[PDB]
Amino acid sequence: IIGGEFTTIENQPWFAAIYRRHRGGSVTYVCGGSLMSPCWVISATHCFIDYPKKEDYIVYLGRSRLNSNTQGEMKFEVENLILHKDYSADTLAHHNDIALLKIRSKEGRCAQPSRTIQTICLPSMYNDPQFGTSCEITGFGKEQSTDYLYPEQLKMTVVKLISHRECQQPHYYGSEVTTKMLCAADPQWKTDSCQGDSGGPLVCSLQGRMTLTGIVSWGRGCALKDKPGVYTRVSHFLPWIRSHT
Ligand SMILES: N=C(N)c1ccc2cc(C(=O)Nc3ccc(CN)cc3)cc(Nc3ncccn3)c2c1
Repeated sequence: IIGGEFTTIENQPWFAAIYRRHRGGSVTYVCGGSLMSPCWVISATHCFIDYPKKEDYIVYLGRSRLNSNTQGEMKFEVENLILHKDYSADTLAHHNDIALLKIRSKEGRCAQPSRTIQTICLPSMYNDPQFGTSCEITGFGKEQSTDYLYPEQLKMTVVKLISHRECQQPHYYGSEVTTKMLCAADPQWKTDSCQGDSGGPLVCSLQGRMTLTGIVSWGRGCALKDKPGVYTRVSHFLPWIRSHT
């Protein structure tokens, strides 16, 4: 996350940290997720499509630093990885970038809600915030496009939703962004999501409720001029979501 502020998991309790074990025993950070229901995390199909075996993934809840056990965290394996069957990727844009992970403990249990571990509510059909709304994103992703390491402590920032009409303009994304996707950014291009933040939450306060409005999906550069973050518009996938859970 370019700019913003470090923060800790008690300020984002639905954020899930998804790692992958490799042959030989090392483990590295993959993408973020959001806790939807006690047994289900939602993220982006692009983070898992090239390594689709459910056994390799580790999920943490209640975790604030990349490389330490925070008090109160819980660790999960994946009972079920569901990718969208119509996912695709173009040169920039990705389609139907949405995945579900049914989580379980070694003992067989789903998440146990607590002060650091909580779900985030889905949106309702046809009702997303108006353009210009301020929303937050959180993740362990890059602090500068040229870094090659992710920060050791969790970060957050705030960005504003951008309309389809503006985001379809020639110097922004043209026809490559569709009505299934939401655009969001900083009017001054100083802060943004970036590589390593994919799959994480875009949380919007709407009618007094916090809502999982988008899923971090893609973007040209990070906090580059007239290049917004682009996010999966969760409200279109409520039919798909309910049927696979
Ligand atoms: N600017 C953004 N809001 C934003 C959001 C998501 C991004 C995802 C990615 C990204 O690469 N995701 C990703 C997509 C598909 C696969 C599997 N082949 C593997 C990985 C890259 C971004 N841009 C970036 N630019 C310079 C340095 C680092 N990253 C992203 C930018």
